[PDB]
Amino acid sequence: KIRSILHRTHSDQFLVTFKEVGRRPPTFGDASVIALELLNSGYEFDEGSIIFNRFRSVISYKTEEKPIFSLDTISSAESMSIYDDIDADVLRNYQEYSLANIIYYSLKE
Amino acid sequence: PYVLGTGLILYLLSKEIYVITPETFSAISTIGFLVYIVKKYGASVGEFADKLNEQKIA
Amino acid sequence: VAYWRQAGLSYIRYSQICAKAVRDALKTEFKANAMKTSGSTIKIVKV
Amino acid sequence: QMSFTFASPTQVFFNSANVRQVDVPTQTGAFGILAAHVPTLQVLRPGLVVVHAEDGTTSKYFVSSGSVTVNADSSVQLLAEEAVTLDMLDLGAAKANLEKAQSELLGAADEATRAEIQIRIEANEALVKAL
Amino acid sequence: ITPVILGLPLVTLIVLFPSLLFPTSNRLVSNRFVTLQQWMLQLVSKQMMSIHNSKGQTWTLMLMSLILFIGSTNLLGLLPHSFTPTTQLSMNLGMAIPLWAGAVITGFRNKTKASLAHFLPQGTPTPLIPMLVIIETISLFIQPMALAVRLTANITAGHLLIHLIGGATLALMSISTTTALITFTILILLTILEFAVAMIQAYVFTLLVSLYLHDNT
Amino acid sequence: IDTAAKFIGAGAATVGVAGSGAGIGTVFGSLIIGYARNPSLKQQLFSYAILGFALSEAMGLFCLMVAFLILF
Amino acid sequence: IDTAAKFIGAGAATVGVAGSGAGIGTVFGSLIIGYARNPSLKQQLFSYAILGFALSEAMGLFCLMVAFLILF
Amino acid sequence: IDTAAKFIGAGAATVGVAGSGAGIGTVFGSLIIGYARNPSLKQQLFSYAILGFALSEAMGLFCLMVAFLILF
Amino acid sequence: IDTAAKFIGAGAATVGVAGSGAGIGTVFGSLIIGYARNPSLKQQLFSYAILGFALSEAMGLFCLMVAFLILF
Amino acid sequence: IDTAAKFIGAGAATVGVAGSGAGIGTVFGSLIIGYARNPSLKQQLFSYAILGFALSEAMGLFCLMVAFLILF
Amino acid sequence: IDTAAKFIGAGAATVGVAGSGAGIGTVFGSLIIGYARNPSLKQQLFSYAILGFALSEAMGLFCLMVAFLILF
Amino acid sequence: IDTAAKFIGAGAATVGVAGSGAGIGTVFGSLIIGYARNPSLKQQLFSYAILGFALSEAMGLFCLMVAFLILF
Amino acid sequence: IDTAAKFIGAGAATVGVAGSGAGIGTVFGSLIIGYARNPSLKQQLFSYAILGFALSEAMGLFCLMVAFLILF
Repeated sequence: KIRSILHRTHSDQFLVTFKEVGRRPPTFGDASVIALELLNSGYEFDEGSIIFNRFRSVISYKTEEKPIFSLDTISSAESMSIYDDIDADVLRNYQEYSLANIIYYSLKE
Repeated sequence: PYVLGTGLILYLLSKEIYVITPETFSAISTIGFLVYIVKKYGASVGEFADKLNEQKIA
Repeated sequence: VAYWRQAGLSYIRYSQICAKAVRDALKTEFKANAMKTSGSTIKIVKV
Repeated sequence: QMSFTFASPTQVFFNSANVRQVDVPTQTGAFGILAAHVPTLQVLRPGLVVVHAEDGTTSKYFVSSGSVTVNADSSVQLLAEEAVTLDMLDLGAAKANLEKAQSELLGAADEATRAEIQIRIEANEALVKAL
Repeated sequence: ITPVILGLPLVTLIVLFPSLLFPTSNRLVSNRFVTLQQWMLQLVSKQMMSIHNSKGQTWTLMLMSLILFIGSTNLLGLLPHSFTPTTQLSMNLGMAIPLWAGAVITGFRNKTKASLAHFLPQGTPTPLIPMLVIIETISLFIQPMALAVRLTANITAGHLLIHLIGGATLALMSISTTTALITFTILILLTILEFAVAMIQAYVFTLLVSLYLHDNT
Repeated sequence: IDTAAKFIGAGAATVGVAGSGAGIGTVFGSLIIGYARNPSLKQQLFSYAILGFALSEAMGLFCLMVAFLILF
Repeated sequence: IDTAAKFIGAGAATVGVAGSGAGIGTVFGSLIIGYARNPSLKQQLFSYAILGFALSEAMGLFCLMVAFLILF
Repeated sequence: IDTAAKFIGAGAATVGVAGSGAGIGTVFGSLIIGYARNPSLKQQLFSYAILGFALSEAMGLFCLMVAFLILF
Repeated sequence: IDTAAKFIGAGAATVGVAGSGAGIGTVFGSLIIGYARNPSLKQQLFSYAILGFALSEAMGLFCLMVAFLILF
Repeated sequence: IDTAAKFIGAGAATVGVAGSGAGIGTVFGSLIIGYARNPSLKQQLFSYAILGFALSEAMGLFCLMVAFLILF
Repeated sequence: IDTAAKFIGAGAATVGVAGSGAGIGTVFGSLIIGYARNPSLKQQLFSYAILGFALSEAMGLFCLMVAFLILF
Repeated sequence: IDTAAKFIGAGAATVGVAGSGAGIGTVFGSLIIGYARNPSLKQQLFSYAILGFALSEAMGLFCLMVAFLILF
Repeated sequence: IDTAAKFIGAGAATVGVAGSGAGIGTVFGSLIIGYARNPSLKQQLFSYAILGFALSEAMGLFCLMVAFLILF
């Protein structure tokens, strides 16, 4: 239903699309899937959003949009230092993981 | 001002109450003492703001 | 980047296999839920 | 005190619970995050988590991977990919898996595969820790 | 007679004015005078109280008197020369009993056999090994108490060498100044690096020791 | 010879305090980097720094006993 | 024998300062690397580097007093 | 010659306790930063510290066995 | 003897500069490891490296003073 | 001269045990700061610690055989 | 005695080159473990490697100046 | 003179073997913490440790050859 | 005295090889704990280790030529 809407210069500007996640639920398994392959692609951070329907209450959800950032580099800058223990590994391997977490999450929302 | 004058007198007394001091041993320690002044005055201008205000606050 | 970031390997890639390997581990009882909890109904297209 | 958030996508065990320490199978191996342990960000290894909770408890776990997060803030976040209390692992399986796993390693032949088998093997090791 | 007799009264009197002047500031005046001098024990009650209590208010002011007394006594060895090699040494030996006795007042006086029972029961000394307790009774007392005398005596030494190397440089190059001024300018700055630092760390020893008393008290 | 070798021999035994001097800076150094990793300062960590300065000044007290044996 | 051995006694007693200078480099290095991990610099940790640079120089004043004893 | 060189030669063997005293500050310091990463305090880490200091002061007790064999 | 032992004593005091030399490397090495952890190079950490080279050359100037006193 | 210099010649070779004294503290200390990172304690690390302690007491097996040669 | 002690005094100040040679091993070591942290290899770290090996070889060139002065 | 100071010249040459003994521990102890980061045991680090044990015991061989020179 | 103290002056000059031997252990140890972080084995870290063991035994060749001047 993302593909569906997107065709608005967004048939060329899809990178990938993931599919039929409802009708027999999505999972972390899935999430990891979408996560993994996503990375690889010279598309990584190009800012943007992860736009998903964030569930809010029975009666509500509010569709979210995110900042999507995965450049270990500006996650060099700032606070990164502060909560120390970091590497463009562990960074990434959280960045990754949180991408997964979110991807899953968001999806599930 | 009065405090400074008292401290100088004390230093003199002590110099005089000794066996033998060299021109040298004094001058060194005198420039040691001398050096402190220039920093001390710039610090001293700040110093006052703390303590008088700290009384007034407490 | 050693063997779970290999030269490459996603941390995911790894990770998922780890977790998967955990899922593989454990008892079966639980594993019913496992794949169930790690579907991948994610069918894929590029568009 | 340290607020320990222990979760897996599957479960939240602790959520910022005033645990005094959690000793973590991070990819560090560990660093046994003390309430007075510098905030730090870690990627999780497969090993065991021990939740020294300010309550005379150390609770046992294995986590596979994920990331653990030690915020500046009192909160520690185990975001465990697979998160188990050691309670639910299967020892039997581990051994059996482990032979098999190694075997497959013997037949592993992509860097990645090798990695993977080894991973697996290792996994069984990191499980084997407990098991 | 007079030379020693003028020095010890003077040392007391320089501490006595500050020790009288602050008690005085508790109502008058203040003008310039009292409020200016109140800063002195505000600097004590600001600076040293940042570390004190700590051990409790009870002990705090008891130590702070010695902390100022030690620094003031070394300052009355600062200006004087010559003074350091003889009089400050006789004052380091005259402070040696006060430094030994300073642990005596509460530590050795209440427990001579194990003043580490007040200072450190398990730590420096092995509590499993009363032999190491008595051994470390010197390295926590008998030697630290001699090291504390030495600790004021190397400030004395480092101060002295500034004056002595000192003097040995313009005595060497009595040129007025001239090239001795270069080395002499260094030897000066050594005043700060030696005496003013070590003088600090000597009262830092009194700080820590009277912290370890009164932190275990 | 009898008053000579005991006056130059008491000086060589004072080179045993070079071990306790740098050995005290390390045990108090790793406690500065240890409390930097935080936070069990009082008790456990800084209570062990006394147990590490006592086993290091024990060889110092053993060396200062030797130099005082040839001096008195 | 009497006038000579006291000069070769305060010379070997100055080789005990070889620990007070290197141990101070060990403690002030561990406070230089310790403050990097942050953030207790103007308290807690640099207030423990003064307590370390003193205990290291404590075998540097005890050794220096022996070299000042053999001379004068 | 037979008694003189026995008093200045027992002082040079007291400089062999410089390794047992600086080594003890390394066997306890690397145990301070060791338990800082934690958590095995009693057993494993501090148990390995005792088997390390025993192998550090052994070169101090054998060096005080070659010291006391030159004076007694 | 008296004009002899002054040369075999002023040289032994130069062995006290072994702590000043190895203390300068350790205080600067951990400053090179502390500035490798980033970022306060300009003051705070390398400023304290000057406060660590001074409290380490002080046990090297006091040892060079005793060597100069036995030579001149 | 012949028997007199054999006494202050095995005493200077006894201060060579200061390298093995602190070298055993640096080796076993690193193993205490290694098993803290965990978990290859049994074999791999502690087994390599017996290879490092033997290669550090090797200099101790060559320095104590030197002083025992100038004795008898 | 007058000609003997200068030779024995030149070697004693040559033992003060043991502190400069290990202080260069600590400064270049903590730069080798300070470049592994990455990435400013040129400038910052290895540019301060010669700035840390200058103050540590400054204790050697002053010590080998006191060793040459007793030879010429 | 000829037979005397050759015996006290080999002993101080054996004190130059105190760098190799503490060098052996600091080179095979950093590899005891290298494999703690894992997994280059019998690959790169343990192979370079032998190339680090050889560079340090050679400065013990070039010092034991001076001790054998003043003995035969 | 002349043909004696130069044989005991080359022994004290060979004690300067305790810094070229313990400086190599500090250098070829941090390039073993730094390569454990990986993967700059060739061209970078071990290349700087050639320039690390060049300013380490440079204080030792200067200490091996000081003993060679007190022999030949």
